[PDB]
Amino acid sequence: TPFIRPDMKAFLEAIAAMAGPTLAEMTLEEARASYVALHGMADRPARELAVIRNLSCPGPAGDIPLRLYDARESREAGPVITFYHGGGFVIGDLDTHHNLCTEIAALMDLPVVAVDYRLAPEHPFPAAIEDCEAATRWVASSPSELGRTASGVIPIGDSAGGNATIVVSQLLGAKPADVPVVLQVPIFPLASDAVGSASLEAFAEGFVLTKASIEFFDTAYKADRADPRGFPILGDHTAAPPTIVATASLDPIRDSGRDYAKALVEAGRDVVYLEMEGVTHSFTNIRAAVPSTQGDLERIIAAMKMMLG
Amino acid sequence: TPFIRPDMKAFLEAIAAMAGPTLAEMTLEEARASYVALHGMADRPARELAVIRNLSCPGPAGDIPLRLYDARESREAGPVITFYHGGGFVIGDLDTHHNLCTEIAALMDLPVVAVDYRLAPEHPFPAAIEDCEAATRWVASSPSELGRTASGVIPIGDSAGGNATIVVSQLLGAKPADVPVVLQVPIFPLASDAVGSASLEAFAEGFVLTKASIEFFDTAYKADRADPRGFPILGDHTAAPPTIVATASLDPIRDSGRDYAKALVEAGRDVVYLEMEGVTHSFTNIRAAVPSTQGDLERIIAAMKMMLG
Amino acid sequence: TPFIRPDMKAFLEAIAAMAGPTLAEMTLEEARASYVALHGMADRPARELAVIRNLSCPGPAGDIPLRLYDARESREAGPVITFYHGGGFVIGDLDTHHNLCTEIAALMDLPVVAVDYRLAPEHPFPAAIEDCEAATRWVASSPSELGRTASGVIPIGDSAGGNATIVVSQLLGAKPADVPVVLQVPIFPLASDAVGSASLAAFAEGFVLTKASIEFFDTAYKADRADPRGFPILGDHTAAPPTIVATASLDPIRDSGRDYAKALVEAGRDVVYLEMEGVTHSFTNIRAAVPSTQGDLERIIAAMKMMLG
Amino acid sequence: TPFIRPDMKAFLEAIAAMAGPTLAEMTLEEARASYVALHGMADRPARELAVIRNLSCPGPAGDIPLRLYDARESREAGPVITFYHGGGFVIGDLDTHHNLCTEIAALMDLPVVAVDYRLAPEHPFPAAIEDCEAATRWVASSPSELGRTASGVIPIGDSAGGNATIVVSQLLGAKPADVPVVLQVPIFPLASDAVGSASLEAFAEGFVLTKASIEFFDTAYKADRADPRGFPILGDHTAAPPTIVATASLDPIRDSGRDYAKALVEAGRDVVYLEMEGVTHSFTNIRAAVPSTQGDLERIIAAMKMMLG
Ligand SMILES: CCCCCC(=O)Oc1ccc([N+](=O)[O-])cc1
Ligand SMILES: CCCCCC(=O)Oc1ccc([N+](=O)[O-])cc1
Ligand SMILES: CCCCCC(=O)Oc1ccc([N+](=O)[O-])cc1
Ligand SMILES: CCCCCC(=O)Oc1ccc([N+](=O)[O-])cc1
Ligand SMILES: O=[N+]([O-])c1ccc(O)cc1
Ligand SMILES: O=[N+]([O-])c1ccc(O)cc1
Ligand SMILES: O=[N+]([O-])c1ccc(O)cc1
Ligand SMILES: CCCCCC(=O)O
Ligand SMILES: CCCCCC(=O)O
Ligand SMILES: CCCCCC(=O)O
Ligand SMILES: CCCCCC(=O)O
Ligand SMILES: CCCCCC(=O)O
Ligand code: NA
Repeated sequence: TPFIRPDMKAFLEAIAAMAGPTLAEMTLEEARASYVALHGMADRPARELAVIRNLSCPGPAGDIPLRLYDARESREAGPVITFYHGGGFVIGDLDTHHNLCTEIAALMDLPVVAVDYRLAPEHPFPAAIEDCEAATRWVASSPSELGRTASGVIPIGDSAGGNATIVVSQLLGAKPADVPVVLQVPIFPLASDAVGSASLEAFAEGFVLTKASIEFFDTAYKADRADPRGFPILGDHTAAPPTIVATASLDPIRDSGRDYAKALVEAGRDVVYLEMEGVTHSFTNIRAAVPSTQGDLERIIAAMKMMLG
Repeated sequence: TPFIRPDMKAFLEAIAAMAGPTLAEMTLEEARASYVALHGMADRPARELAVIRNLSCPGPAGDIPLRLYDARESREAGPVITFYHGGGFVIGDLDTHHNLCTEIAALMDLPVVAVDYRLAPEHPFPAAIEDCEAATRWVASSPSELGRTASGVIPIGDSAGGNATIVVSQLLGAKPADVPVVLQVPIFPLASDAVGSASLEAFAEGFVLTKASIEFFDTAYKADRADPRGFPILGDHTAAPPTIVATASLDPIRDSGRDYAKALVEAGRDVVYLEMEGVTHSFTNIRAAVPSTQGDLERIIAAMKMMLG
Repeated sequence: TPFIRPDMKAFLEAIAAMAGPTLAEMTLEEARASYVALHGMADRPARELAVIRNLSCPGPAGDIPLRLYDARESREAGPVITFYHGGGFVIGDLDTHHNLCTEIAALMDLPVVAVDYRLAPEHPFPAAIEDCEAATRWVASSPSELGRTASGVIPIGDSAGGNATIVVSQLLGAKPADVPVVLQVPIFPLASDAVGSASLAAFAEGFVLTKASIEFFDTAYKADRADPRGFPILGDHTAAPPTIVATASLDPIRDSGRDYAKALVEAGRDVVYLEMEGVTHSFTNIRAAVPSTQGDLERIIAAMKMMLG
Repeated sequence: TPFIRPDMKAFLEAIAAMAGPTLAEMTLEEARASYVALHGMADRPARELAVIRNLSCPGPAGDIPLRLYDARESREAGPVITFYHGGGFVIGDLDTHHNLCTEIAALMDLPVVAVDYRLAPEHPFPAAIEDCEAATRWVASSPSELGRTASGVIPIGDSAGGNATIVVSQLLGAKPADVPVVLQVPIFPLASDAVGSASLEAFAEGFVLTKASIEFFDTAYKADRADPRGFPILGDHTAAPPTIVATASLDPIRDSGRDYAKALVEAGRDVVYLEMEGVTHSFTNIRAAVPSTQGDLERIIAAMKMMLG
């Protein structure tokens, strides 16, 4: 049997005992609220920060809501973290990942701008990507309303947001923003199609993210399987920015993250590959329920500081 | 027209002006002396250290000479770096890599033990591996002659020595020493056979390490292509220790390092892959002639500190 | 302090920073290799020539290897330059001075024959002299193997080779070859014993050639202090051929070359004395690292053309 | 005993057969006239030149007559030769050395300005020197009357004029004129006191210049034996300009020129020493009676061109 940490296993066993409905058995609204409730109980509380401020920027389909997190009211020029939440491009919002954003801002002492991008099925592919790209370009322009100067941007995100991280880095690589992507941090990302992977079959059930849920998100989002904005393993890696790929050993889409890190090495790009042992998908947002996952987040933070120099 | 840093280019132009005999055209003693002279003129001078001491330990063929480097006269238990010099398993000694060892000791603030392993053609494969393994096990046993206690070992080395790094970590993985390998650092290693690789053809001449020298070393050492002690890409990667793989973009054996880091990701192991841009093989020992390579070494140092947490 | 050109000073600072061992502290083959690397890395690249050909002639110990350089594939009878490399009669070979030889051949438009004479300590005094004399007489005989008829010979050489230049001219003056010495060009020669000289004390350290190296060479070669083949200031100067003596103002053996040119004037012989200002011993072979030394060599070339008519 | 060329010997025999009187036996006017007659008969005819023009300049005791020689009516800026005739500071004028001056101007393609300096015993030491210095400074100032621009000056002169050459170079070295002395050419100069020298006794009679005449000149000129303006061997040689010293092997004051060239080498100064074999003092002005002395002058010319670049 696969190795599972004791605190992780207890979390999984409690979820199994609840025996709740699948995403397909719920309404959209019920599914989104269930995710809000999961992270609300499972994650550590928000860090206190000097700045937690709602902003917005123009997008291709209207204003894109943003949330700015900063431990400092006033700071020197530096990189700005641009964050895209997970949820399959169907669920999640600025609140489901709020506490994680405050933690990243507190531990990095950098500003974090989270993106409230358009969700499927109401707005299918490529809506989320268009919004994530637009918001990152806007931050990269050091607009007056941001209140600090960006010398570069750091795309970061979990699951679907790790997909968006890579896609944004590819889009900005092809058509630069006002400053470069200095580092990207895809966290358990979907880079290659998970269908047919060994990890998908091994961890299809019982490891937080299920095969059933992956299928539900895919049907809602309707990403074109040949489009690198849907599956960025298909993109041009030859100028990828410095990268930290974090995966989880029990993740059904673990092998997609392995595939991406291998593609970067094959292209000669600098990459840190961290595969967290004995924890699942979503470990960044269950840090109270599974206290050892705070340590996993902290390893990602230490790698980011090293790769920023 | 691959990218070459200006200071790197100037060094290559001087080597081209020199236009010496090949290694195979020299006597063995001349070939070894020419490597002493190259690193002697090209590398930064030694750091001053509290401790630089010659030791030996028992090996399968007789005593193995060693050299201990430590910035501290007295130090508590901690990891000990075990270093294996490059030179194709044919050339190099404790002096060719002395200055680099003093730099590693100074910048890491950890003890370094360099291994004066037996060389081919006089001692063919697996002599060098036997000696590197034996010395590493000896250091790992916290002998009184060392004057330090090891809580773990950190194998590190450049080119052959990077080959030896991986092989030693595999041998100690299979049959543990008294403490574990807590980190390995293969620097432009030979892991897979370079014959047939795209990098070997692209950088066969004019990039410090030549295809001719690679063939000279191979003929002397006589490693079996099917033996994982000769080509450690063939070994079992499923329990590889935390790894930093450092390569050079102009290295004929660059793709061998790429292959190894890809195999570690494929096996789910934690790895930092750094491919230094615009510099050749041997960048760790040309830090005066090509001043920008000091910064490349400092990037490896920073990755080591991060991976040691 | 003494005048030092800025590019010369930078080279001396680089040598000082390297802080290498003395020749005596190296193995003999490491000492030889350090000199290969010094010239190899500091000198300008070889000129392209129509003819660069290895050959040999008989000598008293066996065959003497030679290298012919000629900008012309075929040429009529004319003077032939016979070149003897520096290195204390201990180090140096055809390759350490190869590029300089191609430059002399190109700029003079005369053939150059360089002599691979036997070295100390393996072959002590007068081995080097026997071989240089024998090769020069052989060239002077217009052998068919050379393919260039000699109407005269031009002995030339740097440091120990400048010693050989003068000794050869004295030996051929006393027992003529088939054609005369029409010009000799001792470049920073050892003519009188440098022990006790003001220049030896003034430039004992930090000026390329060191007092320690002079002593190392003297111990290996074992020249008799009373033998004019060892110290040709002791020889008969009354029929010395037309001479160009070139010295360096920062050379510990500068005063030896001053002594020789003064003895030629005392004897009524025609001599051009050129003391290059602000450069060291070996200036003929560091023409890339210290670009201004190319002009010093060109001044010697101009004096040679004038003295040949 | 000493080597004498056949053409030189016959001229000496003809002088002996004519059996003229000594300078002491003649009247001053007769002595001066015999010198005009000697060079008029013995030297090659004047070259035809575009410019042979009398000039004058201010001096410390009145105006100094000059004669300008130039193959060109109009020329670019360049060095100007400043010539001082021989004659012991007692005899000689602008006409005694006129043909030589036309030859120097024709063969160098440079302007020559000859100085008609004050003569002893009417004007004893240091009169001649004061005028030679003033005229050279005037030329060096590129005065309108000169008709061409001087970028440097070249002092040149035979016997007493070679004395003046060296003294002028020393005085301008200590107190620069408007342009530097770029080259000096003392021709059989009096630099050190000839009294006591081996050459003076060996060639005291029968070699055109006699010990009797040397003494005659000395008594008239009354140079101070301790004054470097009388005997410039006593001056500071450490900044002497590039120098060509020409002597004659049968000259009673040959050793004086040897001494000066040796002093320049001792001081580390660049110098061409040419000792013309088998000819006497005055060889520059007997080029028809002794035809081979034209070739001697032409060697000086060739050295001058080389030393000017
Ligand atoms: C019901 C809670 C599990 C789903 C939430 C989650 O685990 O965040 C994901 C985001 C994107 C993808 N995906 O793109 O497949 C999968 C998972
Ligand atoms: C004189 C050129 C540098 C060659 C020595 C060197 O650069 O260290 C190496 C060690 C091993 C291998 N190899 O295994 O191919 C290549 C290089
Ligand atoms: C490494 C610098 C010393 C290399 C040798 C060299 O500089 O060429 C010489 C040849 C002969 C003598 N000598 O006769 O003493 C000195 C020098
Ligand atoms: C027939 C007269 C002698 C010819 C030589 C001559 O008159 O040229 C000299 C100039 C100066 C000195 N001196 O300074 O001794 C000697 C000789
Ligand atoms: O979801 N759950 O049943 C939970 C909720 C809270 C908790 O502390 C542990 C488990
Ligand atoms: O164990 N816990 O605390 C939990 C458990 C389940 C959950 O959905 C969130 C937190
Ligand atoms: O005065 N002259 O022309 C001469 C003098 C001597 C001589 O042998 C020939 C010619
Ligand atoms: C061009 C080779 C692509 C990657 C091969 C691998 O995944 O091991
Ligand atoms: C194949 C040699 C050129 C380098 C192209 C690459 O980075 O893979
Ligand atoms: C370039 C100077 C001409 C002199 C050529 C010679 O006679 O050797
Ligand atoms: C030529 C006779 C002149 C004598 C000049 C003098 O007494 O100095
Ligand atoms: C450095 C020397 C320049 C001038 C040479 C001389 O004194 O004759
Ligand atoms: Na050789």
